[PDB]
Amino acid sequence: RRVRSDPG
Amino acid sequence: HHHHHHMERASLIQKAKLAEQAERYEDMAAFMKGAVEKGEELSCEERNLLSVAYKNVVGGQRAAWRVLSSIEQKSNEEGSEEKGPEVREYREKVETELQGVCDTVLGLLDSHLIKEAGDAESRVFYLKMKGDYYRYLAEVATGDDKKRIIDSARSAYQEAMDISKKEMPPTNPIRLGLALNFSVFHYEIANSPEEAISLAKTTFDEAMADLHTLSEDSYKDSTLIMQLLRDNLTLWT
Repeated sequence: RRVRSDPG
Repeated sequence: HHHHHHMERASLIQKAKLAEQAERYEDMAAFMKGAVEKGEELSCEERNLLSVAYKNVVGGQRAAWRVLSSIEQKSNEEGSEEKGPEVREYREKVETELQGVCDTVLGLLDSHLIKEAGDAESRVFYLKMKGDYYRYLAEVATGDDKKRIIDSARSAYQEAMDISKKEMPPTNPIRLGLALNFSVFHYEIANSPEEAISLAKTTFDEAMADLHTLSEDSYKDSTLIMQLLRDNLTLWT
């Protein structure tokens, strides 16, 4: 995945 | 009379902290699950123990599922049926354990945390987490089942968005992380790319305009998430 969400 | 029940809650919280130090995230999540089930709200630090524990458990499962699904797709292109059934069977196993973890997290949110949530930061935190874990189900579902999961996720995120827009500044990291994740939802899950780009752009720009008002610590939290919003935008544009 090159897309990223929130790492928190 | 509840002293023994308070001391059990505190033992679970402490063991979760220990599991976190030990990088034993399945234990950490079981402990935090027990603590949530004692009934009290979670502090900010306890919310983050809960979130860190399940984010690691489900992260390992999603990375596993993606690897197996990648292999299974290339194996339905060659006719390679000799090592055929095993890839499918094992993909389905990981997928079912993934769904069980998401159900556990969703059970905690809907039975305990979202309803008993005191302030507004907390409601946004849990509502965002609800959207995330439906989103994680959506990554493995197909068809109309996938579309029902999408509806639940969109619904949780939108309610977190409404509260965060009224209650928090554009630079708030929880608001920023919510918008980032909602925008990922739009492009990768709900096939709403225009809504994803528009949301990621607005979130980045409105945060950018207030960065000069922040302390060094606030500024570092906010800009770290702004780099992810823009990296996504680079990839989506």
